[PDB]
Amino acid sequence: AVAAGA
Repeated sequence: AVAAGA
C-alpha cells in the first residue's frame, strides 16, 4: 500500500 496526496 502506497498512497500519496492530501
